[PDB]
Amino acid sequence: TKQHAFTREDLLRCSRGELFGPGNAQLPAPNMLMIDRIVHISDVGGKYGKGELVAELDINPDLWFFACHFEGDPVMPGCLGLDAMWQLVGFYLGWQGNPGRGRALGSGEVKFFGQVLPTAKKVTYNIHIKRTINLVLAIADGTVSVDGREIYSAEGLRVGLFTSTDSF
Amino acid sequence: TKQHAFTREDLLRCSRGELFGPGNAQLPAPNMLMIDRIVHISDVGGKYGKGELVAELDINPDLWFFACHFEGDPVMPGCLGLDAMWQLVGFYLGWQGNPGRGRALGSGEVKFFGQVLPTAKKVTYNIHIKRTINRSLVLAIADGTVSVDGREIYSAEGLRVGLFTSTDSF
Ligand SMILES: CC(=O)NCCc1ccc(S(N)(=O)=O)cc1
Repeated sequence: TKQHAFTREDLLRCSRGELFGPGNAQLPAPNMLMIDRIVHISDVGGKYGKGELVAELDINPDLWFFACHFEGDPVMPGCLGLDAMWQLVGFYLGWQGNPGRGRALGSGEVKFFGQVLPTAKKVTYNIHIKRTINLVLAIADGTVSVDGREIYSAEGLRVGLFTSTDSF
Repeated sequence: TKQHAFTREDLLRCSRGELFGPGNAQLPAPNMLMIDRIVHISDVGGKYGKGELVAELDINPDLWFFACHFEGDPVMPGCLGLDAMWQLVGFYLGWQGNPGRGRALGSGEVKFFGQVLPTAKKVTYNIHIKRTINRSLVLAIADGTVSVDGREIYSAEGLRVGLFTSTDSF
């Protein structure tokens, strides 16, 4: 709960276990990492008064998922945009100083009503923390947007921290 | 609606547009493809009388996602297991002979209550078709489970996939 913005290099440090420390929350490394930068994170304000994350992924035509998904119909997988939102809620719990390794526990309603094409410039994630239950877990609502346009929503994103993940 | 099982080589042909034809449903190619084989597909019977899919992914410690998810703590991303279930509902709509390209529309409740480690042998997907809507838009609603080595680890209610003769809405 010191830094309120993180750079790509900060996020790669996190993926190595070197931001929050060994045994604590880690972002995935490439090619599962679906965030370039966290432009803002806070534990106050947001839609519910329990904090907010705003993060960005830069798009170019050469990103790996465009060639295989699908052949002659390139589109960013919806599952990876949803994953970015789980990734961010895990980051939030680690950023708050809780111990242990992140697992996605699932979500309420998810809706896809738009897409990320290879001609897009930038994906923005808006995450509104709804509740932290202190085993340690966060509930959040999120949206995925591409160059200003909302395309995906998730209600009741759930992520937990595990001080032993072997009971799972 | 002749063939009730598909090999990995059949799924790759699908990913090239060569199973259902150009402009119709497509599986992803590697490395977004999360299915090795469709063991069973049918459009009658099943939990709701609209058929079922059973499909498998072989697990080994070298699958790409274990190295980066996470360093020192390898676990199959839950989002890829969910994605396999959306890809299977898309496949079903194609296999029924509907035209157009597939897009996932989303899900009701998803629960992850176990995990796939790099020491596992096989992931199995069970998809129960609940409803197909054949109006202005071709749509399927389904329930799904992901299991690893016999144990149920994920559930999804109200998986929704559509076929688009033009995906220009999105
Ligand atoms: C096999 C088939 O028709 N697939 C199309 C359905 C389909 C499934 C998943 C996604 S995603 N990864 O963008 O969430 C898109 C389309």
